[PDB]
Amino acid sequence: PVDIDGIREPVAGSLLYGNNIISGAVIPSSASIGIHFYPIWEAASLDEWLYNGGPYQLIVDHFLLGVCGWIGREW
Amino acid sequence: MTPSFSAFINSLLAGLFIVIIPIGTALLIVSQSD
Amino acid sequence: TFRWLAIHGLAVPTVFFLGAITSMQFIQR
Amino acid sequence: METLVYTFLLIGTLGVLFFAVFFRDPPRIA
Amino acid sequence: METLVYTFLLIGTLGVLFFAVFFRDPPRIA
Amino acid sequence: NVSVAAYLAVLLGTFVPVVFLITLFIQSEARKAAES
Amino acid sequence: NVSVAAYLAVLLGTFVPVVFLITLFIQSEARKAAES
Amino acid sequence: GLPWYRVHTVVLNDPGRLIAVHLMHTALVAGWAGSMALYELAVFDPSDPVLNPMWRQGMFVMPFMARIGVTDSWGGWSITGESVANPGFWSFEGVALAHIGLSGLLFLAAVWHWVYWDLELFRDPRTGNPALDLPKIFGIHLLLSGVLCFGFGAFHVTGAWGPGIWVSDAYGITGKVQPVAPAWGPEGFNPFNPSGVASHHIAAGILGFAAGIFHIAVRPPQRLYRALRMGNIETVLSSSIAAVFWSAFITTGTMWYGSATTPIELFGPTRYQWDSGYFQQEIERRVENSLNEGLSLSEAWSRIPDKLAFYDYVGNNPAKGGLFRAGPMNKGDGIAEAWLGHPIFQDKEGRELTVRRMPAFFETFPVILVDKDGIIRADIPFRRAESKYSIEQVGVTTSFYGGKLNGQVFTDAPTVKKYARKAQLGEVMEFDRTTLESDGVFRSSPRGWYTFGHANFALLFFLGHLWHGSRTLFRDVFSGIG
Amino acid sequence: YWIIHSITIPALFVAGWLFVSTGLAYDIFGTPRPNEYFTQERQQVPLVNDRFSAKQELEDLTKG
Amino acid sequence: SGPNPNKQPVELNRTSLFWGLLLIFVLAVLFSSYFFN
Amino acid sequence: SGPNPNKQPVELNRTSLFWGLLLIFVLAVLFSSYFFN
Amino acid sequence: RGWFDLADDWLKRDRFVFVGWSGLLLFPTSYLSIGGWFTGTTFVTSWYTHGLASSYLEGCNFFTAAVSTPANSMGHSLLLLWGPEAQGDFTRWCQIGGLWAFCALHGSFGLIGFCLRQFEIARLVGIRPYNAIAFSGPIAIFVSVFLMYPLGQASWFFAPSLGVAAIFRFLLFIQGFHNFTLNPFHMMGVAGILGAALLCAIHGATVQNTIFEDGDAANTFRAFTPTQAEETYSMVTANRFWSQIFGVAFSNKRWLHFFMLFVPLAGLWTSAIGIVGLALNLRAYDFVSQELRAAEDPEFETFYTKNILLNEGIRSWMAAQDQPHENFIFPEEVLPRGNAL
Amino acid sequence: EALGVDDGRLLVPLVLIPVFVALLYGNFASTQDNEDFFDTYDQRR
Amino acid sequence: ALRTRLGELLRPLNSEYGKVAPGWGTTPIMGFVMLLFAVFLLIILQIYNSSLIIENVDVDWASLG
Amino acid sequence: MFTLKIVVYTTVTLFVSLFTFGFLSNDASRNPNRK
Ligand code: CLA
Ligand code: CLA
Ligand code: CLA
Ligand SMILES: C=Cc1c(C)c2cc3nc(c4c5[nH]c(cc6nc(cc1[nH]2)C(C)=C6CC)c(C)c5C(=O)[C@@H]4C(=O)OC)[C@@H](CCC(=O)OC/C=C(\C)CCC[C@H](C)CCC[C@H](C)CCCC(C)C)[C@@H]3C
Ligand SMILES: CC1=CCCC(C)(C)[C@H]1/C=C/C(C)=C/C=C/C(C)=C/C=C/C=C(C)/C=C/C=C(C)/C=C/C1=C(C)CCCC1(C)C
Ligand SMILES: CC1=CCCC(C)(C)[C@H]1/C=C/C(C)=C/C=C/C(C)=C/C=C/C=C(C)/C=C/C=C(C)/C=C/C1=C(C)CCCC1(C)C
Repeated sequence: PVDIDGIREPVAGSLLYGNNIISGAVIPSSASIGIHFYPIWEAASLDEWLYNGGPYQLIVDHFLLGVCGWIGREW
Repeated sequence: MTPSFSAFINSLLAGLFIVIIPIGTALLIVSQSD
Repeated sequence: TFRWLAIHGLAVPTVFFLGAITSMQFIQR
Repeated sequence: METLVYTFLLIGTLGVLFFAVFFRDPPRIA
Repeated sequence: METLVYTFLLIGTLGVLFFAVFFRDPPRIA
Repeated sequence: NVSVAAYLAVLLGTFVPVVFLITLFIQSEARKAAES
Repeated sequence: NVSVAAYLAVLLGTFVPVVFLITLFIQSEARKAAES
Repeated sequence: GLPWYRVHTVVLNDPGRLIAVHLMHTALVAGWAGSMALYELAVFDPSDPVLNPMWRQGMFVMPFMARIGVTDSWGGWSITGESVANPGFWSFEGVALAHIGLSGLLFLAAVWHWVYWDLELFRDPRTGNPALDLPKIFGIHLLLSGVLCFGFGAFHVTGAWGPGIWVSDAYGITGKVQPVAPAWGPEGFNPFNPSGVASHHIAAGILGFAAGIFHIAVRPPQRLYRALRMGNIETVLSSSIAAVFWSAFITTGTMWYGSATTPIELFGPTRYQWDSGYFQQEIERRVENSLNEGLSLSEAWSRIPDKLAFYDYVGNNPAKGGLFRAGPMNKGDGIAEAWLGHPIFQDKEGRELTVRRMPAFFETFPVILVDKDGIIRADIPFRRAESKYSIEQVGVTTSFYGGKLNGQVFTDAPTVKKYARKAQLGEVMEFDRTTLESDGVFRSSPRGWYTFGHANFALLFFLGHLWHGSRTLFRDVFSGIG
Repeated sequence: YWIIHSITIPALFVAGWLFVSTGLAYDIFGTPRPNEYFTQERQQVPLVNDRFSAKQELEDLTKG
Repeated sequence: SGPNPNKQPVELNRTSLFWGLLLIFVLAVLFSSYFFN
Repeated sequence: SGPNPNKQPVELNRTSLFWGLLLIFVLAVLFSSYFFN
Repeated sequence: RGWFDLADDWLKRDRFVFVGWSGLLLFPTSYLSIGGWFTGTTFVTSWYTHGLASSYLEGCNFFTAAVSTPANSMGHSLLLLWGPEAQGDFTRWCQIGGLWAFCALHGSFGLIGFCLRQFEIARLVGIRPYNAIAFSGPIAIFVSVFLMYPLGQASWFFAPSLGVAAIFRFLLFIQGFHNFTLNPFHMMGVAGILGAALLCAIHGATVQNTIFEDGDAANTFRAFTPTQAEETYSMVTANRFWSQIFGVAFSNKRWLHFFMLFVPLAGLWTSAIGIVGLALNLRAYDFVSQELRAAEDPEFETFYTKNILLNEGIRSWMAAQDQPHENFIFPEEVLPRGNAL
Repeated sequence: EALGVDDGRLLVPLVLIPVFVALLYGNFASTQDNEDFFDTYDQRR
Repeated sequence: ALRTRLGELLRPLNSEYGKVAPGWGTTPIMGFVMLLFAVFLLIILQIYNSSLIIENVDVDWASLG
Repeated sequence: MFTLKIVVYTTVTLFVSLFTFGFLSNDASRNPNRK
């Protein structure tokens, strides 16, 4: 679960933590992160990175690059 | 005969004489004329 | 023509409503 | 246990997409 | 509820027997 | 007080082999009808 | 959280239509192979 | 070859195999009826007919069996709760067997027709091609319909040579199967008069008999034969689908709004009875009348039947369930055991306060207690919210009249708040949720499930009417234009 | 074309203007004027309560 | 009885098979959460 | 790649289908009591 | 010939506007529905039904003007002008919301007339009637939303009012009281609509970008003429492009156009099924397992629970003004707030 | 902070890899006819 | 085509396929009966809808007793 | 953390360099109308 509001109150969005396909989601990054660049190597631990919603930033950045590449590849 | 039944019958008559009869008259009058 | 009728059935209310709305524009509201 | 059903359904859908892409009926001019 | 499953299995077996008897491949001399 | 997956096992182990046999028989009959 | 009925509904609802489509496709391919 | 969605069109021009597949569908339907009745019997509990009725146990076909006379059972019980000495072959167990027996016969007939697809009857003497005189078949079938219709009304709904139908009071406290005489005046037209059913079926049966004679004797005009494509079976299919979704819409409306053919003891209360307080006004009415007699409040509320109080409960509202909240209403809020009695709330000053009842639209409703003039005196605050009119701060107290808690006064805030939450649901009832592991989320009555299913079926059959009518009116131009 | 329209289209517009200017619109469609939304007494929202006495109710509400 | 002239072969192409499998799996994914409630 | 010369058609006659259906149903009847325990 | 024949000949004449037999139902009903909507949004108020001002005469603009639904005291009454509610009085009929019933009924009959018009013109031109089957989608939408939903509810009051802001209010009201986004049939409808828009855009771009060079001009719209026996764009090039870009591509034009027809129609019919389910409050509002998990675990939170809280907020903070007939009075303490959770 | 390079070792990939590939490209570049074309694009390849 | 006793018994009922009456036949009678049926449906609908209140026709549950 | 960062930097630099030098390799000539 990810502390999205940055208030030590984690929100679960994973299938293993009690979500179904409809409720399941990749929770956005922590509000304490803001729009700071948050890769894996910029977190103290992997648990910290998962707790602050780092995978959301990873997926968003790689997806947004992939769709730009898809536009270019269609051309 | 409640006022409701009287409204119903007059509604049937008005629909006949304001909608059905005028429109039908026109179609027969113009269809036959052309 | 039938077109005449349909055009006037559209237009005679259209101009009436335009006049009504223009009058509504000058209400003290 | 329902998580196993959800994962199975998602993986089955992805496999159906894979087989539809790489094992489609090959288009030919007739 | 398991009684429903037992009854369903028994009637399915009886129906399979019925179809095997009355819808078999008709023997012929070759 | 019966089990739960128990129903799943019974129903699927009945259906999976039945639909396989039915599919095989229908395929064979289709070949026979197409060739004839 | 629902009973094996919810599991039976999802698994059978998925399989009964899947095996029907697979049987139909295999029958069609069998006819195509037999006639060619 | 044929696509998957046109396969059954092989029996479009084969009358024998069309009869075979229709026989198969009738066999499947009858087998479903018998199996559903047997399953419902295996699950039905006749222990508590007043507080655990059939509509609280998810019974679907049992209400339709009980509507037109089947009330006894081979187990020595009846739905009215009377103990039947000699049930009789026509019992829900017997009726369930009869539907299954019919299904077996239909399957054998369908196979015989399928094997003998080629019968002389089916062939046109003139051309030697399989054909069906529908205008005539319609007439023969219409005439058959009229006879069966007239018959149900004259011998069954009336009781001349039949059991009669289910007739109850205005508040579903005393209802049973009984003969109903026909009402030939205008009073036979309101949906809430059972006599109208008998008069309708008799008159419509006679008219249908006459119409069948006509449609047998008289051939259709050439203009109608060419316009409606009466030589094509698909126009019959389209018209039949149109009439069936028409009837489906009508039955959906009668079930949802209520009728003499949808008794509340068989299908449960309607939502509009809760919206207008149909049972609450009667309960208050009875209490006032008892008080006018001099009877004290406790005696007045003790004269109220449990069934009537259970009707004035929002958990029995059909508009409180969910689409995927499956199972009976007992699975939803537990099985009702006994009526706890009417609660009365009084503040420190002594004003009588009423908990505003929950409208069916709200999944959650604020708990507010209001005085005679409608001022809010107390409320349960939204969780962890600072308040000024809390039940603890205003000191509301609850005194029960009638039921198990009759004569008991509760001053403690936790108990008062619990009863106040329960009071917003209408009459306070005690439920057990261990026997069925109930989740506490309201389910829907069989009335609501029937309404939902048949409304969706009617819409999809309107789509089918459009498609099949387009198909039969555009047969020449299908498969491409020129 | 332009001859007849030069004397009826103008009138049609003016008629609409007058309909509103005179206040007939309010009288015909029952739309409350800006000074009669809340009567001194009825300072609350007026709502019909019964369907079969709706005409009388509205006559009572709009009498002021 | 005898040979029935109305017998017709039934064909389902691969595209139709994949369309059907995708539809069934997607409907299962959608309605599984609601069936499990 | 290319057409493989080892491909052979599979046949299941009706007697074999009925034998298989009977075997599966009988095994289900036998083992249902033990699976339900 | 016979009167019918001559009337049929006249109604079928090739004029600028086709009339036909279906026109006798379509033109008056549709004209009256449109005119009644304009009259309601221009003059008729909603003060005695909703406690709202909804006319240009009252000061509303295009967005906030609406033909509001009848009062909740009317129930599911046909609200005939001669009916017992109005008793022939036009002013009282407009004040009780009878103009909404006028518009809704004459508009439903206008939709029926337009569907019959599509059928009749298709029968004339000699083409398959795949129109009036596509239009069955919008017909089902209108029937489920404006007719079946209020009929399943308490009265016509809970139907959508014929206005922009009224439609937005209906959206938010249904979301608050039903959680309609969570409804799977609504999800299928959203998928159908978005996929239809995707198909329209992608098919237009694909055709425009695979045209044959049939002209010497840089602007290629002149290179096409309707009397062409040759295709104006390369299906093979488009199939190759989409098969090596997306992994799958259309090879049959007929199937492609039938699919572009089928997706929005299926989406609309699924959404209609969902709205019919909503009509009886038979809604996929909540997941029981998630509610039970949240009840026994205060630290368990998902976006579904946040949506449930948001729907509770819409219901409590709108009930008072959206349903003035109920006379809802909620103190500030009972109103839910994120601060107090 | 210049490329997110907080450790000098990060500059060994950012330089060696672009150079090495460029070296592969230099062979393509030496094989091309590199005289000027008066055209929208060079078709010589 | 198999001949049966029941087939020969019911054969005249399925003998006049395509037989039609000349012109319009009984079409005005059908239209008149359809108009009467439409009026009857309107009457019963407005009675259920409570837009039509005949005396001694209380469309209500309380009319049951 | 440094090793993951150096691996990611290596991979990203490799792919970006491949992209850049691939579009520098006379990409316009790679069309079916080129002679
Ligand atoms: C001997 C025949 C027979 C008898 C006595 C019964 C008796 C019964 N059946 Mg069974 N059934 C039968 C045959 C029979 N069935 C067959 C053949 C089928 C297969 C199609 C079924 C399928 C079936 C199901 C699926 C169910 C029943 C149910 C029932 C019970 C309630 C009946 C009811 O409410 O009907 C109500 C029927 C109607 C309202 C239909 C009315 C007819 C319409 C209005 C005709 C409209 C068109 C018409 C031609 C127009 C006439 C024009 C006019 C001018 C004359 C009852 C015990 C129910 C039950 O309780 O479960 C066991 C149930 O759910 N039956
Ligand atoms: C007109 C049809 C109809 C109606 C109104 C009812 C009504 C009822 N039934 Mg019955 N039933 C029916 C047909 C019907 N049944 C048939 C045909 C069967 C045989 C399969 C059954 C078998 C049956 C059983 C075994 C039981 C009931 C029960 C019930 C009750 C509660 C049902 C419930 O909660 O629904 C819940 C419904 C849902 C959760 C889903 C409904 C379908 C939705 C709309 C979606 C389906 C489409 C979707 C695309 C599917 C996706 C598939 C995907 C996996 C590929 C209620 C009285 C129960 C009861 O209390 O009786 C004692 C019970 O135990 N019914
Ligand atoms: C009395 C009702 C009735 C009857 C006899 C028919 C008969 C026919 N229809 Mg029509 N149809 C109906 C109702 C009916 N339909 C309705 C209500 C709809 C609206 C959805 C349609 C929509 C429709 C279309 C769009 C088409 C037909 C077609 C056909 C023909 C072939 C059907 C086929 O092979 O399906 C084969 C079906 C399958 C192999 C599997 C379908 C399974 C479905 C999707 C779900 C399972 C349903 C379940 C098992 C039982 C439903 C319960 C019941 C109460 C509804 C046949 C003449 C087709 C045709 O030939 O016309 C050119 C065609 O294109 N029909
Ligand atoms: C909100 C979206 C929306 C609108 C406004 C709309 C509107 C229209 N589509 C039509 C056609 C179609 N719609 C089609 C597919 C679709 N249409 C869709 C969505 C829409 N379609 C969708 C999602 C699909 C995919 C299935 C097809 C296939 C057709 C056609 O064949 C037809 C056409 O030719 O279009 C090119 C026309 C129908 C004319 C008619 O009934 O006769 C006259 C109008 C009548 C009878 C309506 C008046 C009564 C209405 C229902 C109530 C009154 C409404 C007020 C006047 C306005 C209220 C405004 C507020 C709500 C804001 C009309 C221009
Ligand atoms: C053989 C014969 C010989 C002579 C006499 C005999 C011995 C007595 C006899 C044997 C007879 C007996 C043993 C035969 C009796 C047999 C059986 C029990 C008949 C039952 C059929 C069940 C019906 C068709 C259900 C369909 C379920 C619905 C459509 C699925 C619906 C679902 C779809 C997906 C839509 C969504 C959800 C719902 C709506 C739930
Ligand atoms: C500037 C601007 C910006 C964007 C572009 C733009 C949109 C083009 C433009 C807008 C321009 C504008 C503002 C355009 C506006 C145009 C308008 C307002 C047209 C109004 C037409 C009114 C009609 C048809 C009413 C007819 C009444 C009838 C049928 C009565 C019915 C009756 C009722 C009440 C019911 C009882 C029965 C009877 C008695 C029959």
